[PDB]
Amino acid sequence: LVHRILPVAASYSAVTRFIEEKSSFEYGQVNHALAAAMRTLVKEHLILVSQLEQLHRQGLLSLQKLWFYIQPAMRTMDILASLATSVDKGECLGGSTLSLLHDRSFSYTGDSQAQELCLYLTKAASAPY
Amino acid sequence: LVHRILPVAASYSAVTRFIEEKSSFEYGQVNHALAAAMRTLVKEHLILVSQLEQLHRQGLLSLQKLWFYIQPAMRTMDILASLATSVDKGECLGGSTLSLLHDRSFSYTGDSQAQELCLYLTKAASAPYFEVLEKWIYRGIIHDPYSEFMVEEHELYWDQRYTIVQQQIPSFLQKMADKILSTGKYLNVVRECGHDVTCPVAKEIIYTLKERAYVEQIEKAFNYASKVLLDFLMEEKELVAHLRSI
Amino acid sequence: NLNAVRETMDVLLEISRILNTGLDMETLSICVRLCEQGINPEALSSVIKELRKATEALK
Amino acid sequence: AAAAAANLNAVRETMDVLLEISRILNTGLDMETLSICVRLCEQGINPEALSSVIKELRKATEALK
Amino acid sequence: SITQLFDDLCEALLPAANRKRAKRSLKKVAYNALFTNLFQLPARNKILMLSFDLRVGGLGPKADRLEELVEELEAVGSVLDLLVQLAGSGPPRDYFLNNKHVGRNVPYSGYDCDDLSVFEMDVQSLISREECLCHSMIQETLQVMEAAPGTGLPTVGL
Amino acid sequence: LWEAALTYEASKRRCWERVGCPP
Amino acid sequence: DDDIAALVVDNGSGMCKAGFAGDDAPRAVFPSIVGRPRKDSYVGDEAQSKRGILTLKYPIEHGIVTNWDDMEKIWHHTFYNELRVAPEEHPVLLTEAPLNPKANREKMTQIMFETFNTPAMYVAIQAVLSLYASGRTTGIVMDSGDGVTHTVPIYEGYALPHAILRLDLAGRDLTDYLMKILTERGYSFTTTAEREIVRDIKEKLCYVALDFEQEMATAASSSSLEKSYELPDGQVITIGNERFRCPEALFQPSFLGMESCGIHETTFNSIMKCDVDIRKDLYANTVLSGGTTMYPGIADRMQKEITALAPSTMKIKIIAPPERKYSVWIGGSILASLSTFQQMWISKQEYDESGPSIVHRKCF
Amino acid sequence: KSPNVLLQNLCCRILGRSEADVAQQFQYAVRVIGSNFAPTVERDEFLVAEKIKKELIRQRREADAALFSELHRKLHSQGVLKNKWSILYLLLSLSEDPRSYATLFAQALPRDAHST
Amino acid sequence: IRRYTDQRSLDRSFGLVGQSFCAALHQELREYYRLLSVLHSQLRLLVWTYDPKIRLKTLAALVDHCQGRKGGELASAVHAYTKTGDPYMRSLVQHILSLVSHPVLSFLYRWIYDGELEDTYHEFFVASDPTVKTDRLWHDKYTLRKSMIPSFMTMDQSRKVLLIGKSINFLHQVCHDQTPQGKIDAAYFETSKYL
Amino acid sequence: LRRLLVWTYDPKIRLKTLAALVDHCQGRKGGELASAVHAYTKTGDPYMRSLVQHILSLVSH
Repeated sequence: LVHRILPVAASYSAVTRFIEEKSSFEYGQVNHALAAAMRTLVKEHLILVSQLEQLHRQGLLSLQKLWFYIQPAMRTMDILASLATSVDKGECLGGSTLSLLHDRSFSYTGDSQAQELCLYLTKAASAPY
Repeated sequence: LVHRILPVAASYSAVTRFIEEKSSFEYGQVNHALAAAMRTLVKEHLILVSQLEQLHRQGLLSLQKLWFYIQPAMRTMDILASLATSVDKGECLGGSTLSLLHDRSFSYTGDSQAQELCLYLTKAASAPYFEVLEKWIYRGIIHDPYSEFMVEEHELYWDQRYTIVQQQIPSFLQKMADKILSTGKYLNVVRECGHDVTCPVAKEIIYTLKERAYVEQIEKAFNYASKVLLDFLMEEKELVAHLRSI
Repeated sequence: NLNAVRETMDVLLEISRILNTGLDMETLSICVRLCEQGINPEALSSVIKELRKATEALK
Repeated sequence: AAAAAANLNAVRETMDVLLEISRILNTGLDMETLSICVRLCEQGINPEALSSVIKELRKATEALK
Repeated sequence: SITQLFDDLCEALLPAANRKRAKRSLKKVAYNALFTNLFQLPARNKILMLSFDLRVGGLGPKADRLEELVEELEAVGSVLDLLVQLAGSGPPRDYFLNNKHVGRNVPYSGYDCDDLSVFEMDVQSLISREECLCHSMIQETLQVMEAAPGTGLPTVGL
Repeated sequence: LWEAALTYEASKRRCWERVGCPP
Repeated sequence: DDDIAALVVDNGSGMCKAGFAGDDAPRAVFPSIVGRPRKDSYVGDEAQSKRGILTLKYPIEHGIVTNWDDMEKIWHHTFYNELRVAPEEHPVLLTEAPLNPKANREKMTQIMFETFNTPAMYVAIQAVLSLYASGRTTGIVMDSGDGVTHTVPIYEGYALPHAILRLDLAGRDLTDYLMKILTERGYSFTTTAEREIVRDIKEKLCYVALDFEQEMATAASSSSLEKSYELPDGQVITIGNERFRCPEALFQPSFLGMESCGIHETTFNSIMKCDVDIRKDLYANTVLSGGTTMYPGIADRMQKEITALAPSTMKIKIIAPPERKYSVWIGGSILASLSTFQQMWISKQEYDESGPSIVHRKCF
Repeated sequence: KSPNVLLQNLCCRILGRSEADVAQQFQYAVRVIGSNFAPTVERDEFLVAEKIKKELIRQRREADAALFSELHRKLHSQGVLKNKWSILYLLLSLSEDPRSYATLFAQALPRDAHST
Repeated sequence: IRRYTDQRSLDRSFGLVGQSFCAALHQELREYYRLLSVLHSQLRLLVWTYDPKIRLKTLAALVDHCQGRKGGELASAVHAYTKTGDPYMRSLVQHILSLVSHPVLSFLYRWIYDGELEDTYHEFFVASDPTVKTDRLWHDKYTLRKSMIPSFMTMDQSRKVLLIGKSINFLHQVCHDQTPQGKIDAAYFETSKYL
Repeated sequence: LRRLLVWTYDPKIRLKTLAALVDHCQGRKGGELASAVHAYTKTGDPYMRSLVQHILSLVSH
């Protein structure tokens, strides 16, 4: 059961290091706002963890309830982790990074959940560009 | 007393072997809703067994009380294990099944206990069939991929494109079986000429016993289909001038 | 006019959805089509609430 | 009754004491307009909103005078 | 055909049950209640009185959105008088709720946590909705594990 | 409502036996 | 009903309509004819076929009963043949014309209670029952039947008798002007069937005008208002100019030759002689009526003349259905079905203690 | 009364017009009063009392500043005014004279240093 | 069901229609976990589990039968289950059919008017032909792939649209017209008048 | 609130930005300070950029 839950944790642990590092002066002017617009999707992940632990204090929360709760997150956080490592792997800063995202904006356009993250992130990230 | 309670357990066993055998598309696309309304009575049966479970946990169920509780549903579930074991024997499709289910709304007239159950079963199995009847009566196509409707379309025109299969007609449409074919053919041939195919009456058809909404709708479509064809002939590409030139 | 009144009916749907009006989508289409002929809407508020009581009395 | 008319006495007195307070600070509201404002203040209402709306409406009866 | 639009109105409110003799009797109740009321710009103002009742429980820009649309509808008045008659038919997330972690302009506002307390109720309503859904799932099965035969079963009438 | 009722009348005599604004 | 079942009979001028209360359609409709030897006293097909030794007579002429024996004959043959039910278990609703004299009404209730013996009964104005089908309890009704016509004001269950305007113009005058304009053009009339087929031609094929100036102005420049009729009897008549001027006779009354008032001045005079305080309340919903809707298009004229009549401080809220022809019928059917309406019904007890004449007082 | 028709009465009082001649001012009133209803700052009657005092000292009236203090006494003797801070803060804001810093005078505390 | 919907969510050769098939199946399995929460709190009961034994039967039907199909071969294998007369199965399919149809109707908006689809795996009936500079593009650049025709289009329906999809793009790219049955008949009229 | 980690996420971005200009600026008097805080208006983070264009509007009075 806990082996099954580990992927959303792995898809969170590799996004926050990205958000720290790619918001320096050393990383583009698209990468600045790219990591800064991935803070609005860390909102959700922090809120879910907090609201579950407070019910656990009162005896109002168990593991089965968690495993039932977290199914949409296991998809969306995986998409965001893939975006972070895909920008990381190539040395792209700038218009090259905005073509790599332009590929991703068609790789989901019919799922209409895994498009919307990219469809908001692309228009948010290229404010200076 | 065990052998008094046991024939109920046999008359659910041959009710599930219908559901998991008439959920097959090959066995019929009209027998699907026939065995989807043998699914609701199974839900009622399961509710009965469940109420008995609470009675049993607190020591309030035993064989005598159990035998009182299952006795209204002993005859009722025996009716399903009669139709189920005869429809299964020999492939029954389309109108022939609905004829076998308009013969068990007449095999009982005394208590009326099983007649009403068969009436529900045959008014629920008429729902996929009446959509194809909403096709052929008010259009000039038939669309049924499993092709168990009373009128078969042929791929080869005035008596060959459509033929009434006489092992696929239901009993309460027997007097109206010719009118169905006629009403459809009249629209299909003017549909070959471009023109309107649509009948203005095109509402959903419903079966009733000792009333009608299905002896009337074929005639409300006959009196459009055989009129628009005549007026098309008489004022477009004239039949008045053609006979005189003969 | 029916092009305009079809769009005026879709915009009238939104203000009854965020105000959480008891009327559903189809009865709004009947009542706008009735109101455009010209009927006092102040009489319409008395028929609907009692006609909806009398249908539940059958049930 | 009687003690509810004695409450009517304790409200008719306060409505005159505020009327003295209104003229020594010389607000533009007469007793009729102040009568709407005291009922509003009973329900609990922000005076930082109300004074802006009064300074708005008084700026529109001297613009449409 | 106005005389049929009252016959179509009683069709939507009539669910499954007959439904062709009930339709005739409900056609009567439509007319029979029309003259009970007769025996025994202030059009947009009726919206603003409900727009006040919106804004008190929060949800400010939503009420500002309601007034943009009555502004284009008065730039049709007989429709709104039926819409205001009910304001409830209910039971008997956004990042722009609070923008404090992202955005462009941000003067530092410190903390309040009164914004967080109406952000904790944004959470607590979800925990009260996805629990009552499961409370109508255990109700549906404890009403079948427990009962006596004859409560709502049609086959016991046979 | 309360300032509608506020305009009520009262007697000229003031009590020598009640104090606390006798009407 | 609920306690003792009501029945509804509307004896129109062109047809008799009978039926049971709580029935949308009338249970039986037959033509208006009463036999006599020139077989005997029949309502229906045999009397129409045997008009060579039968005397054609109509029971109701203008809204008045031309022969009282005739009215009793159609009433008796309607209740016994096209209903076939015992009267002891069924009270009957009878119909009458607006502004009918009190002595006529006393005689009507007396003749139904004694020579026919009802348990309980009611005698009704037609136009108010027509208004009750449109849901309102107030309104001005412009009622033009096939021989009976009034513009009746009614407001809240009561009609001012001083302002009920009886109107000459009807379907009687319609067929009179039909035959007159056809012989004026040149056309032979010799029998009853030519009158019937000309009335059918006005019912089915004829355009119902909206002005005299406008359609004649479009037809004088190019006649696009011609509609072809090719008969199978062997006759070819086709004129579009005659058919829009034929129903024009209500617009200006001298088109027919009639002395009596026109329709717009009639509805004007009725709303003027009805109350001033009720005027806008009357206009809050105006109602259509009249059997003359057999070609639809008079409905547009009714809304048009009522827009021009009343002062427009409001978009006209007029109720314009295609239930206009049978509005009288469905009004009687819906009211008599209800149990509360038995409080407006008159019983045998009231007939015995206060005489029949209270029918003029209790209902109007 | 409901509060909305009370705002309507207020907008019929200041303006001479009815609510059939204007609907923009009353909609503006429902815009500002709604979502900012029922006090959320400090509401003690002592804080507003020291600012009408400040005003009457500046107008050089020592008899009226002590007449007020007895008008302030009578409100406390009866005690029928439910919000003594609000209606006096309102009258203080609409003050005008009969005839550098000012934020170091008393201001009502905002109470965003506490979740309310 | 868990195996099939998890493997095909990382398959990149499953299309943009299979990534929607999978989305439908994920959302259905979450409501099966809802059941397992409520049942776990209450801790043979055959009755409780026969109602999911039918829902699971139909879901295993749709998943196992539609194996090794993508494109309009998958929008015509899940549109093989509303051709039926079992009203319990038709409604269950009408939360999966709606999802799979949406990318297909997205591509048919870029091939009834301006736009183009080019990817490694086409889930549409066009097989675009790269590197054609000749004028032989009249139907010989956009082949009608019959295997990806979905079940709600006939022969006349899937071939008329490529007569509307070829033409408008052709107008832009050769004639220098360039830009940056409810629907089909009007577009037929429009693009023919343009041509 | 899981030790209030949801609520300590809006600052420590403000506090970090006001912990870099309070480190970068040292012995900057006059226009060399308005040319060493104007290297923080070139930031591509729109949260930070509008905060330091606010600081500099205060500073260069």
